[PDB]
Order: sequence, then C-alpha cells, then structure tokens
Amino acid sequence: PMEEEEVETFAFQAEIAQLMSLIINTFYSNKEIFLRELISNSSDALDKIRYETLTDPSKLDSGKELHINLIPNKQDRTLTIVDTGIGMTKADLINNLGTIAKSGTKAFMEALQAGADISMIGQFGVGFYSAYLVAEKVTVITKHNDDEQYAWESSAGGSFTVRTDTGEPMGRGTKVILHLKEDQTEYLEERRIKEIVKKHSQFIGYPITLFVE
Ligand SMILES: CC(C)(C)c1cc(C(=O)N2Cc3ccccc3C2)ccc1O
Repeated sequence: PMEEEEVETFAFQAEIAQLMSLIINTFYSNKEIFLRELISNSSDALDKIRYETLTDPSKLDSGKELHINLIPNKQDRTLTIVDTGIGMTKADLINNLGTIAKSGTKAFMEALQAGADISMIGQFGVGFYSAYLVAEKVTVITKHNDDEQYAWESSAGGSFTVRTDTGEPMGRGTKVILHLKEDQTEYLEERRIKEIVKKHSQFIGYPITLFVE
C-alpha cells in the first residue's frame, strides 16, 4: 500500500539550538567522549529496566538481556550504539530530546566560552548533544513496553523529526545511529573504539560487545 507513516516536525528549544551550533562550529579537544555519554545513558536506561524488572519480570517479555553493542560500519560511515534497557515513550523522546528547555544549557554555554572542558557536558544535564561533536546526522530509534516504536532524527539546523518507526523491530531499548563526519572516521576503527571505551567507560556494569567487521 501507500504506507501512511506519521512524521511530526519540531523546533529545538531556542537555547538548545544555540548550544548545538556551539559544538558543531567550534574545535574541541577530547571529542572522544560523545561515546562515554551515549553509553552512560544506556547504562541508566538499563538500570531503570532492571529495577522495574525485580517486581514485574513480565517487563522482560519483549527484551531479556540487559547489554550494550557498538557497531562500527564502514559502508555507511556510521557508528551505532544499541541497548536493550527501558527506552522512551513519545513524551520521553519529545521532552528529553529537544522540544522543552533543559536547566543546565545556559550554565554550560558560559563554561565552554570561559574555557571549561567539553567533558562537563554530561555534568550539566546535556550529554546527548555531544553526539554532534563527531556526528553530522543522528538517529535515535527507541522502543518502550507501554508504547510503540519511534525514530528520532536531526542534522541540527534547529530541527528534529519524530516518525513512528517501522523498520528493524527491536524488542525494547534505544538505538543511536551516528552518521560521522568525513574527518571523524577514526571512530569507525576497531582499534580506536576498544581504546576509548577502555579508558573512558570501564565503570559500566553491562556487557559491551564490539560488532567488528
Ligand atoms: C539519546 C539518549 C536520551 C541520550 C539515550 C537514551 C536512552 C534511554 O533509553 N533512556 C531512557 C531512560 C529512562 C530512565 C533513565 C535513563 C534513560 C535513558 C539510551 C541511550 C541514549 O543514548
């Protein structure tokens, strides 16, 4: 059929879109931490579910294994971070990713502009947007038990969409695909992903597997 997919277009919150341009349009040392961030949130995702999982273990009927996967892909020049923790509803996706104001955005913008490390990004409540330190597009496919599947996407530009996704079905958990920039192909090497995850994220208590090609 003429499949009728739903796509809702949105506007990043005024000061969130400032920030995104302050990341994409400014050289930063220590850019290798977009990963530690996107992995810390999966950890938090996987934590919530596990906590939910010890009163209702029907919450693992679509799911079961709490883990993380990194999937470097040299065909697409994409790096993908998949978990199978709690995931996000539409409100969750809309609110957490762009539409409503975050409390730390301003606090942080002043930090970087007076010489703070970009590693404080996680500290200031706005870790995700460090995806764009390295990523030119960024797609966050998610699924939650109460709700259905959804594909977030944004190339900045003040925009992000939230399409009700039909695509690879993924039980439960988020999937952050990154279309890396043409000088950010080092984060697609098997050696370098092992190197950063080692140095920056051995405090994660969920099996991190590398899908090496
Ligand atoms: C793209 C962001 C938001 C950054 C992200 C989110 C998740 C995820 O599934 N959640 C939902 C949830 C619920 C309670 C506590 C924490 C979280 C995070 C996973 C990965 C991921 O990158």
